[PDB]
Amino acid sequence: AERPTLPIPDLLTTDARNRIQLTIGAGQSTFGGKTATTWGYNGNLLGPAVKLQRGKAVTVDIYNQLTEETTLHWHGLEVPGEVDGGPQGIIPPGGKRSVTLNVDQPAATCWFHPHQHGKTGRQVAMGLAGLVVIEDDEILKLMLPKQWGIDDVPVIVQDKKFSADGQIDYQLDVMTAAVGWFGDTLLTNGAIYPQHAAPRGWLRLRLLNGCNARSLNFATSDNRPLYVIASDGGLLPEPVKVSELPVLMGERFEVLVEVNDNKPFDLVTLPVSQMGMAIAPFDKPHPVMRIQPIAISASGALPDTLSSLPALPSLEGLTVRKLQLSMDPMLDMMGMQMLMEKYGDQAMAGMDHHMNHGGKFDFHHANKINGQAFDMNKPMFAAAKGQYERWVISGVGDMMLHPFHIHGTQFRILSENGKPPAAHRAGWKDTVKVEGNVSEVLVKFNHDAPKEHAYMAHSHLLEHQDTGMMLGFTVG
Ligand SMILES: [Cu+2]
Ligand SMILES: [Cu+2]
Ligand SMILES: [Cu+2]
Ligand SMILES: [O]
Ligand SMILES: [O]
Repeated sequence: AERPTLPIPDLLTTDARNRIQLTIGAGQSTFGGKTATTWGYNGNLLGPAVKLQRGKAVTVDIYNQLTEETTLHWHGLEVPGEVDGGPQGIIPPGGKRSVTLNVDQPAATCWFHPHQHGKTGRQVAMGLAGLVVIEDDEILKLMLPKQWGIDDVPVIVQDKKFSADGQIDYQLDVMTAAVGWFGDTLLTNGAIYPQHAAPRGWLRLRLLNGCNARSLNFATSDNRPLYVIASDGGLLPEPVKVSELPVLMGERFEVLVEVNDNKPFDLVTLPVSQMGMAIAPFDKPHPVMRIQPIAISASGALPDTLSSLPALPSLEGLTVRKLQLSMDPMLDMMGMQMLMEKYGDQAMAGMDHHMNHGGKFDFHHANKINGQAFDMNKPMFAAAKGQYERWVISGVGDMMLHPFHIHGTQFRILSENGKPPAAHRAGWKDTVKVEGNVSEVLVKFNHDAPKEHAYMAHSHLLEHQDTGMMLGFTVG
């Protein structure tokens, strides 16, 4: 059989009432010929791409048609806590919540997903994620590839695992609370190994790692380069040529890749050095999608300069906040031993060379920041508004991967896990790697967040977030 075409999320803009309608619901999808119950926004799986313009407000009406509570967070969008959709932003089953978003940041590819307390990993795994395309006046002047679904395409890459009956097999248990939920099946906008027909010239891919716990590393099957033009929070100052592109959970990058007649190639993900993630079929480069060249000229450009990136300021006198991540040693060892028992030595490939004792030992609050598992009732601190701060995030104490995300901001990385950031990671970011070492980021919050609707800061390894590796903080 030929490959299926890459599904393209609809690009949604406002109605005359200036509203966008999102319905959250359950439906059915098919994977490898077997039906599965899945959840989607405005459909059975995944979601549309909401298009937003800097300096314009839009109202979003969000209808929860699930039979359980959910929330909707705009990952990467800088909005007041009241509309951020963290775990306090409950939408009752059968209810509706509306938010007005006043977009106040540069062009970027952001995304949106649930943030239900303790259940974010399951609700993402069941299918909920969508995209956000922010435009501004500056980016349109660059004449980048811009035909949605033709030469400008979103690529949401996610793994799943399924039980023998075809259903999604999600469990938050000691092993996945330790290593994360991951699977053996890779989806690209919900489809298994699709093809995308692209015109000759430049193809723009808006890459999102939407996996719960798996890190990815994109490359091409014939080693043509990727030109990074944008990170989580928008354009880089100039393109950065790379041969491979590591992407942590929740991160976005936009790249341009050349398309030449008669020479199809795959986008692939290369094996990563993360516990559990190099079990077959991920022990080898894994195709993500086939790019099928079409002998029609693509009009987009790769300009020499993309945007202005301001200088880091002086760090002297800035507030320094320390965030110590931690895992329970006993439960980390128990979860890792179950992984090893299940899959054997392959569960550590690529890495560097039973009774009930009560609630004190419960893995649901095993992961912590500054000695506390997430307490929705107690923001850990009150950050300054409109002031730069230096947040220092330490993973010393364990060797698991912690992609650390801070709501409410796009920051600058000063140190990523003990090294200055790579050039394509030196612009606007909302995620920073922490693994065995220490990161430092320069953040500023332009909007208020009160105790009742606090901003979150957390690991975006969802099973760790859900089992306590998150804090709340207020601004203003
Ligand atoms: Cu976020
Ligand atoms: Cu997020
Ligand atoms: Cu979040
Ligand atoms: O997020
Ligand atoms: O998140």
